Amino acid sequence: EPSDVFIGLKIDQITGINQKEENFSVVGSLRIDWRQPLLAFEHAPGEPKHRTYTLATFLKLLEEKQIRWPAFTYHNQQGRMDFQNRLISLSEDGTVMYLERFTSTFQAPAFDFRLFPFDNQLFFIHVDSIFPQHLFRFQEMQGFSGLGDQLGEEEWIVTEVNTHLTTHNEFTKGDASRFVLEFHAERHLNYYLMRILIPVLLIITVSWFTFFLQDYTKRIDLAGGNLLLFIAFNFTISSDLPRLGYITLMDAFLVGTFIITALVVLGNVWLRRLENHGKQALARKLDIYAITSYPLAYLLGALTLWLLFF
Amino acid sequence: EPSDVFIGLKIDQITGINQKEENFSVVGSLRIDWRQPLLAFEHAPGEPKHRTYTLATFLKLLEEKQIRWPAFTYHNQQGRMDFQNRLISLSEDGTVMYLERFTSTFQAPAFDFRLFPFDNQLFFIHVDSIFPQHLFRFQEMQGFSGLGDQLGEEEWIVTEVNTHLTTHNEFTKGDASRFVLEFHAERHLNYYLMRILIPVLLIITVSWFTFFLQDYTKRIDLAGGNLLLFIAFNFTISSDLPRLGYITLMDAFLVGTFIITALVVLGNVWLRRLENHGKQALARKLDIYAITSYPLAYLLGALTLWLLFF
Amino acid sequence: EPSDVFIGLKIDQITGINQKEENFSVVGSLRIDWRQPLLAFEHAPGEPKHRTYTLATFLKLLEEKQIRWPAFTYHNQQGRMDFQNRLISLSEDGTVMYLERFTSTFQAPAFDFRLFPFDNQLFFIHVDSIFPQHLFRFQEMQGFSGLGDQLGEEEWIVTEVNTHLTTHNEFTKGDASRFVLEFHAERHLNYYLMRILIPVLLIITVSWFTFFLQDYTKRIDLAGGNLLLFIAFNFTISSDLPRLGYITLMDAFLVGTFIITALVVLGNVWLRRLENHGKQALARKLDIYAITSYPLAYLLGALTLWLLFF
Amino acid sequence: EPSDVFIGLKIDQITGINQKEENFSVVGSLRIDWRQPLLAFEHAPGEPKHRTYTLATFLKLLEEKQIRWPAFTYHNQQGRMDFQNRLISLSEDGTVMYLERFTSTFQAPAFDFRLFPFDNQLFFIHVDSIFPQHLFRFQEMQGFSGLGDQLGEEEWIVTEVNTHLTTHNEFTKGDASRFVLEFHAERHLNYYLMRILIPVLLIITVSWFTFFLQDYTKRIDLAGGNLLLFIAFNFTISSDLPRLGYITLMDAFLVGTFIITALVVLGNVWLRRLENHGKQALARKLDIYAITSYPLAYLLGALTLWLLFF
Amino acid sequence: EPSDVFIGLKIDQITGINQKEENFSVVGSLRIDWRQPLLAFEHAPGEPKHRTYTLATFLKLLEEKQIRWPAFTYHNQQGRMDFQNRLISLSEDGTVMYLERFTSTFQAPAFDFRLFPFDNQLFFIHVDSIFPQHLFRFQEMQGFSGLGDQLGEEEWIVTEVNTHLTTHNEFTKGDASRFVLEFHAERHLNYYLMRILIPVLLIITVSWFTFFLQDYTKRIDLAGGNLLLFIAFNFTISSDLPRLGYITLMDAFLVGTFIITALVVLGNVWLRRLENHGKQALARKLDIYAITSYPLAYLLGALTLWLLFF
Ligand SMILES: CCCCCCCCCO[C@@H]1O[C@H](CO)[C@@H](O)[C@H](O)[C@H]1O
Ligand SMILES: CCCCCCCCCO[C@@H]1O[C@H](CO)[C@@H](O)[C@H](O)[C@H]1O
Ligand SMILES: CCCCCCCCCO[C@@H]1O[C@H](CO)[C@@H](O)[C@H](O)[C@H]1O
Ligand SMILES: CCCCCCCCCO[C@@H]1O[C@H](CO)[C@@H](O)[C@H](O)[C@H]1O
Ligand SMILES: C[C@H](N)Cc1ccc(Br)cc1
Ligand SMILES: C[C@H](N)Cc1ccc(Br)cc1
Ligand SMILES: C[C@H](N)Cc1ccc(Br)cc1
Ligand SMILES: C[C@H](N)Cc1ccc(Br)cc1
Ligand SMILES: C[C@H](N)Cc1ccc(Br)cc1
Repeated sequence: EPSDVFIGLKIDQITGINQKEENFSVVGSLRIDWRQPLLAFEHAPGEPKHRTYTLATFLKLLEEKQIRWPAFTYHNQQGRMDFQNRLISLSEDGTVMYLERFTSTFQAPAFDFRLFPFDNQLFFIHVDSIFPQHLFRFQEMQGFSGLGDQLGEEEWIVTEVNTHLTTHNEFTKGDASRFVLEFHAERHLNYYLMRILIPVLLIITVSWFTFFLQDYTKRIDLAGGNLLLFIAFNFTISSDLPRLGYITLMDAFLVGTFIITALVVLGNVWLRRLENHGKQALARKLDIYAITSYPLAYLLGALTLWLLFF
Repeated sequence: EPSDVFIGLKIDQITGINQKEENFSVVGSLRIDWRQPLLAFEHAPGEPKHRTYTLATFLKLLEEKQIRWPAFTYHNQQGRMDFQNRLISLSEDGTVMYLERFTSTFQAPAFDFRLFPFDNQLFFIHVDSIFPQHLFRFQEMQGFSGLGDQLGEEEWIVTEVNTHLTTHNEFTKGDASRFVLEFHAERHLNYYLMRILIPVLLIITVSWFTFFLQDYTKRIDLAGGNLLLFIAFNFTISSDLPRLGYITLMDAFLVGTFIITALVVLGNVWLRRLENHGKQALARKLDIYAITSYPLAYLLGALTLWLLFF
Repeated sequence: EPSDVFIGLKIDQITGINQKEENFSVVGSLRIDWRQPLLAFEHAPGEPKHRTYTLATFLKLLEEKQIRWPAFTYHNQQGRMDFQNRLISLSEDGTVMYLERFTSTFQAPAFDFRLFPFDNQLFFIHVDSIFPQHLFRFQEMQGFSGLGDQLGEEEWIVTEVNTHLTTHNEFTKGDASRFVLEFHAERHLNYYLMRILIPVLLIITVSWFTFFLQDYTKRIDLAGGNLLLFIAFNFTISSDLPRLGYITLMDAFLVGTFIITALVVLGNVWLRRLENHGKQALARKLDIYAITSYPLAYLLGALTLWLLFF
Repeated sequence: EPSDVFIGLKIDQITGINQKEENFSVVGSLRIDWRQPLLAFEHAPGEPKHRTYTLATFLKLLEEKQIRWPAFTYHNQQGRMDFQNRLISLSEDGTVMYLERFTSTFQAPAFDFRLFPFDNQLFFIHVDSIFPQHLFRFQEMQGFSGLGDQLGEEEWIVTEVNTHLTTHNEFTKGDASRFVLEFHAERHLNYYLMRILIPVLLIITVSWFTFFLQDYTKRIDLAGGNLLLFIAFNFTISSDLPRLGYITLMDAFLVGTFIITALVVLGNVWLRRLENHGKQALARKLDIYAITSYPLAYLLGALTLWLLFF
Repeated sequence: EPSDVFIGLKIDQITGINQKEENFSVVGSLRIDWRQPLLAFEHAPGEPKHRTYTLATFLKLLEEKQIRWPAFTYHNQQGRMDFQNRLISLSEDGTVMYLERFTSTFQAPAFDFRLFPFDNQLFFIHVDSIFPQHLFRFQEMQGFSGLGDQLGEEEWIVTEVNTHLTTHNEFTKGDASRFVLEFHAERHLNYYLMRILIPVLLIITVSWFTFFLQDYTKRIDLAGGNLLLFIAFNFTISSDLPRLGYITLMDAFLVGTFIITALVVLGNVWLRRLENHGKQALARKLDIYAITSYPLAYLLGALTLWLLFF
């Protein structure tokens, strides 16, 4: 008969989501109800019926009694877990009540930048029983597991949280319990609008104004400068993200501007070629194309992407 | 009858307030008076009436006597708390005197950048009893809890400190004590004046001087360069702050300049268009507008913000 | 007669490969089966036949019985190893079952940047018995040692994993066991294409378009600007890597552009020299060379490297 | 009768002085002579008369004997103190000899940037007795406390060290001992000369040379470029320092250049205005002012500061 | 009679040499043979003749027997030392065999940047006996102390390693043992050639080509731009190094270029002054100087340094 273990995991804080290293960090409380008959005791009245134990001596106790604790790992933990509380309460009955507060970092291998910055993502913590389900079953501690209401995370905003149980075969080849706390968040795009999109559109629009000057040299010098500008924005954006082998939506948008800008140069080179060759008045005829290919090439662009990537 | 616990928390240092990660860090002393009748002892004369204990053995003592300690957590702690002292003194009476010095980082989810850089903010530490108020009540240790007077924090300057008690329901569903040390600080704006405001005004004013040259090409080249300048200041400022989904006052000020600057380009494009079209003397007439739209567009700006955001 | 130790090492995560410091970091589980008859006990009917031990007390047990544990080191460990689990299970038989989960960083002195960014690399962890092979032999725990399938590492992609045994003479001058987990990964070049190659080609190609303007001044000013651009890319790339004493393929590609660009200047200086000397129409004759030396000098370049370094 | 405690604190290394966070870091040894009669023991002749103890068991000893240790804190410690040695030697007499080696970071709230980079500063470590001077008095361990002669700190250079005693009232309201190790260092200005002063003077002087070209356009374009240059130097320097609410000497020097440069623009705008208005030969007359206002405005500057801030 | 202690220190890795903070970091094994007759034991046929001990219980053993351990410190250790192994083996004879693996950072106050980047440097670790040479003598454990051949450090390359013994007077005023592991390394200059020297020479050489255009304006604009370029390289290089009060060879090389570049401006200003004054054909005569002062001023420079600093 497998004895049941009641796994609660609440997340008081999201300290931060480092999307470049594909992890997130949380202040969290873990809560475990586990009844061991064998840990039951009897108290004379005037001696409390609930014992309070440092995990340190609670385990040194289980080791004397050679009782098995339902040993667990956080499977997607990264680095150290700076514990605040590791505290046992034990009723006459032998119901163990373990609480574990901590800061730690966790793997988010659930990261899909395909649609960056528009993407929504899955963050999850895996609590695994080391021991199989013949010995210990994880059940859902009720009215606890979830996300608190002072997470302090400004870029992301959490759509929904789910709790569920399932199995693994990590160290055992017997099926073992895995309690899972999943949450999706999606990205507050203000930052991106404000720092990336708005500037780029300013640069593109102001750039276009200088077309009404009808100086093709000054257009080419301008468009050439824009190129480096975008190539910069290319490095601003690259450094938010990993060295992905896959192509972001952002990546398209930029290479988009690159292509246009290069052809703005090439086009105005050829308009300027015609002034150089005594066809000034023809270049002036063709000019109206050049002037209304700018906004259309960049709006043809807005639907090359918004279709291809939506 | 719940036995009372006397919670003092002093802050010797503000090591720093990291506003990008929305936390702060402090060197702090915690002080607890808690009388346990059962911890009372009797001393032969020539043996001190005050026992001095490593927390390590003080808890191993409480575990022998199966006495409950008023276990607490720092609810808004982030990461590890590098303790210096964890020291118990115990009178014949059984009055426990716990002292806990530490450096730690703390969540400041109280962060309102709406008015950055002019904002004032709330920093607070939450000390929670794990156990309900049926067992332990937190009371305010008098003549201790507050902030020291070499905090060493130069950007912020602390308006006031408040201490008060209240409840939580973190692990228990019984009401539990929470001792709170709140402080407000506000921001020394020297840095912002010196590095952001002064430059931007210089750039804007000097820029304007070159209008009296009456070269519309040279105005457009100039205003176009200012744009990138501001777009830079846009990234200087962005990196002090998180990737907020909300719009700073700073954010406005910049997008403010962006809008004007773009229209400075557009306007001087059109003045220059008139020289190109044999209306040089008209463009020269209109010029006085162009020359006194600069200072007014940027002072119309000073009240677009100072109203919208005050 | 040496007692055998059964060494399993699985890698649940690659937290990251820091190629500048020539190390990598992993979440990993170590598993050891080791039968000590002397640890055998009697599994009295009704009493559990499997003892569960904190490493802490398991070693304090071996120290009472003065039994030797097969002490091991991770030979290529760097810094601290933040352990999650260090857990012993011991049958009546005296079969010790040690599990050790951890995050740690590891030396990758196997790093060959000669072909960066095209290179493939060897990452390996060395688990050494401190004690010789007269006392303890490492054997391969079967159906465990390998790499998990949520590593979360986006730039690298793992070709293959190998496990094998061998010896060392680190502290002993007697031969000692070394269990080795090797893996090769190779680099997703998207990043490099997207951020380095594409831009550089844009700069080079757009640059070339402005040749059809037939302004040698404007070519020289342009090529001079490209130089600094590349010199920048030289610092972008330098800082992904160590301060190598050996010359990358990347290093060549850049110095490649440098050489061409400098000679583009020198060539167009001399074309412009001829306009200055009343041989405008000759410079115009020679121009066709200048215009079709650009694409050929940079494609002569594409096979100076692709041969020299392949 | 208060028993005396003999406090030695030597600083083997200055690991570094982080002036932006207003702290410094040191490798240090602490040494304490403290005679407890009650810890005295009797040596049967041929048995050693000096006991050597891990602090771990030395305190577990004091806890058995319920003897009070003269518990101390480092009052201006920041974060963790990575101890190397914590070692007790105890003679027949009962003379405790505690040694404590460590790396730690310390608050330097003694930081006066008013004269940066010319400033000299106070670094100090506070060792406080937790217990009052009715129980324990701190006295100066002689021929130990000071600074070593391989600190390895290159920017600062230590003028003098002082050791002295005083009181506090941190946790007690009884007077308590505080042993203090103060040192002043002052700043090797080479760095500042080499990277800040020399460049700025070059920029200013070379800039001035181009005046002898008598092109007022080319002066205005030049002075405008200098402005951004200085605005850069403004950010180089700002980031060495905190976000001070007070105004550095450095801050003046820069805003100095800003003011001049802006008025260089304004002046040459007006010289150029006169060429635009058919008064070319007058602008040429006035020119000699413009040419010898540059060196005088920037040398009028050298005594606006060298007086105001000396 | 002082009992002898046999000190071996091997360095498996150089994790890195941080030259800006003047330290280095190493994975290392420490090995100590120390015979204590008093720890000698006798066994029945069955119990091994070599006892294996956690340092934890080995010291708790020495504390029972009140035996003195030859306590040591790493004198030039910085921060924490993340230990992997701390393992005692003890023969019947009472020969203690302590092994200590670790990562730690170490002071290199042996740092002479005078000749940067050409400099060679001394790295050393100091292992000190706390106790004098009346009690414990350090002797050299043979066939161990040295450096391994997978250090993994790419910029430096180790010339030679030395071991020797000597004394200190750190805490004692009696002479005490200090085992020293010294190594010299020198710097792979590839990085510096590739990123600093090559560019600077390109900039200087290409710059010179544009002289054959015979446009003194375009030379002055060019040389002025070079200045800022070098002033940038001045900040690249400054930040590899500390804020030394002493002047690098690098520092000279840069200030070298600064001086020349400024005088290139000044000279071409004066050539251009002569065109402005109707002496165009004279400036053209003098030009040949200007054109062959560039390569000579910068090669006169190559021996101003290579003599002054060699
Ligand atoms: C690239 C294709 C078409 C021409 C555009 C090139 C730039 C136009 C003039 O600006 C200059 O650009 C340099 C690098 O290009 C900068 O280093 C320099 O400070 C800037 O003054
Ligand atoms: C840039 C959009 C604004 C266009 C309006 C005319 C402004 C032209 C001046 O800026 C130029 O821009 C390039 C990058 O675009 C820079 O490389 C170059 O140093 C700079 O001289
Ligand atoms: C801005 C100061 C106003 C006073 C007059 C000086 C004119 C200088 C404007 O050209 C600048 O050229 C740089 C090329 O390196 C650009 O990067 C920069 O954006 C652009 O503004
Ligand atoms: C070096 C090869 C010969 C031609 C190019 C000369 C040096 C680099 C060109 O960029 C220059 O750099 C400055 C920004 O740093 C600008 O102020 C300047 O106007 C711009 O043109
Ligand atoms: C390895 C775990 N930290 C040990 C533990 C697990 C469950 C309970 Br209930 C108590 C202790
Ligand atoms: C910080 C730990 N909860 C330990 C503790 C022990 C005693 C008292 Br009084 C308060 C707390
Ligand atoms: C050095 C290791 N941490 C100690 C140890 C090794 C092997 C086994 Br089986 C148990 C404990
Ligand atoms: C809190 C300190 N770690 C305890 C201590 C202080 C002084 C001496 Br002497 C020994 C121990
Ligand atoms: C500082 C060390 N913890 C003490 C030590 C040194 C040497 C030997 Br042998 C054993 C212990």
